[PDB]
Amino acid sequence: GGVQTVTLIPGDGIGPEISAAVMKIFDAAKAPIQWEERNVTAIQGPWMIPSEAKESMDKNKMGLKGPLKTPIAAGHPSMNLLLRKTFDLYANVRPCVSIEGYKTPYTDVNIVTIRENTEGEYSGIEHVIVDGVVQSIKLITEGASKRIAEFAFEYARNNHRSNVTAVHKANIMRMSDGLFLQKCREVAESCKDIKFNEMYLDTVCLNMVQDPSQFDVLVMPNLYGDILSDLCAGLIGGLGVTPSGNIGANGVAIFESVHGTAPDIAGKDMANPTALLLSAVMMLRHMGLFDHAARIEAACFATIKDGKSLTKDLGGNAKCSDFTEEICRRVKD
Amino acid sequence: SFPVTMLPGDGVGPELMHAVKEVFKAAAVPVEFQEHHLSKLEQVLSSMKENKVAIIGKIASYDMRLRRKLDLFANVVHVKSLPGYMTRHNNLDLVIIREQTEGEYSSLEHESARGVIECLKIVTRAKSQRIAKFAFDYATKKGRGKVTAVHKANIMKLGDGLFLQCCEEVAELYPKIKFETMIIDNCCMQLVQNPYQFDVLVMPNLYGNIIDNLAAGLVGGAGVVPGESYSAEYAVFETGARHPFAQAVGRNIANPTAMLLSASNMLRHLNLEYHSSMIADAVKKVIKVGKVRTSDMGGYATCHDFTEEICRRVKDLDE
Repeated sequence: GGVQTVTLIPGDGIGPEISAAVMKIFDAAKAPIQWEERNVTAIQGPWMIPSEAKESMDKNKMGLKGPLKTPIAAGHPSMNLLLRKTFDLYANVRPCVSIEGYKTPYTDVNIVTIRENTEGEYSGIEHVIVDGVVQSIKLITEGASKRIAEFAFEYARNNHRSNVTAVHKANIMRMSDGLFLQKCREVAESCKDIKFNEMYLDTVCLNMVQDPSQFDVLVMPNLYGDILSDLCAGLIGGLGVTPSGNIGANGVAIFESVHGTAPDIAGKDMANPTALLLSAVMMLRHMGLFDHAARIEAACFATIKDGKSLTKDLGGNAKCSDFTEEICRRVKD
Repeated sequence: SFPVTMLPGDGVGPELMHAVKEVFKAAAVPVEFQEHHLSKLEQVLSSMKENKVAIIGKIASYDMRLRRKLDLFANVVHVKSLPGYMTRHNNLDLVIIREQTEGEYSSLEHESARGVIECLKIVTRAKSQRIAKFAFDYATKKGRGKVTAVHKANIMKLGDGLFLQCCEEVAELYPKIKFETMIIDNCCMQLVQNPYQFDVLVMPNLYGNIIDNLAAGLVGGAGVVPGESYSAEYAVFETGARHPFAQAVGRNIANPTAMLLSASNMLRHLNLEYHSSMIADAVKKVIKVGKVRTSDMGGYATCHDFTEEICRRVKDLDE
């Protein structure tokens, strides 16, 4: 009931191709979405992202972001760092599910890694104490830890998920990770409809590679999230087929592809939009267009099990457009 | 001859050490174990001063103190598939070299305001240049061809960049070994997708924790991956993935494979090549024939049953 505007950041490289392919798949299923292309490439006035990009994301809360090219300048900061602080992106969510057409040594994987995005070892605080002695400061606070453990039990109930696991190393970093655990438990007792437990980062790592089936929703501090999420990516096929969203403050969210900009195949009709598509599916669900999302999702999955059209990186000769149009065909059920 | 210090340790440690001496007495091994049932107890440093090698179970914290009282700065974990035991990744062969005395492991934590905890992570050029020369000496001593340095220098520009910088500097002195760098989270994902691109890996403490257990689970898990920790005078042998709930559950259920395997490494270090090759090959052959397998490997055998079979094969003469 009403047509919405998503800020679309096409990005670099195969960026615009996959963006414009997702726009076409949304069109096909007549999904209530206008797009508003913006550019997040940073400038610095009196460091920041363009004003038009901020006013856009602030007005319409949703974004869809393709792969950005890694800047060249030493002094140029990380683009995700500028994105995070601008909109207070505090929860990075990664649902990792095996794709049925794409065979991997792991077959039964269905995991969601909620990752605290604001602090941890990414505090940005380092000091050179003396010559050849550096000191990086890991920061854990009670506010932020609580915020993330609340999101994770929400996500777990909203997306009808049954277990949440707090992953820490509180045996080593007794005070920092201890506080994180302390608040996770605090939230877990006020949401007793979800079986909550704890594990050690190294116990989860050793178990993930042997049997991912036992895991569900996982919530963890920043560094642990960064490692674990890419680790689980490899369980299902890699950054090319994994969605990603960063929930932030003021209803803002940006859903993103985490895969590379891939310039060697820019222009040529060979990119894969599966990753950017499944992220925009997340966006739809986060917006409450649940049937448009379950539909689009069903099509893309059906296309990949057929095998008829796969791009170069899933074992096909099919072009980016032959893949896209098969989905669009499929989504008019 | 040959005195060796033995710390049986927390958890099933006592039961693995019982298996070790049982196979040792089986293979008639010239090694007498001088053991301390720990947990100052700096009696340990005295015995290592005379003995110079140890076999240890699972034990700033004691572990990171004892390491520091022994200057066990380098940790080596051998990730190598065993032929009989099948996994999603077979025929794998990696070396994980890990710094042990720095990073987040020294309890440098404090409260700057109510509910704001700071925790310090220390990287120094001293300890990094050292672990970096040790990794390249390991690559040359052993015939390995590549040393990949794992870091997150894009976020921790100083510090993880200091560690990186020492690796590149050390790497010029060894022009016969190839040197690559990779980012920890990228490395973890490549380790599940394709771990065969790696030869030797070198990383600071916390990343080494992660990649020790992650690789360990590639080739069979906490019961079969062995590991050493070296000083410049000392050699301590343990298990490779030594995480908190590693083998602590169960009684007469644990896998002695990793402990035996590094015990045979200890024998190789002691220059007892004959007994090292025997015990190792016995263990490896009980696993290949697949007669007896412990629960973590998919079988029904007790720890005693597995060890019994290792002895039956060290003693066999028709081999």
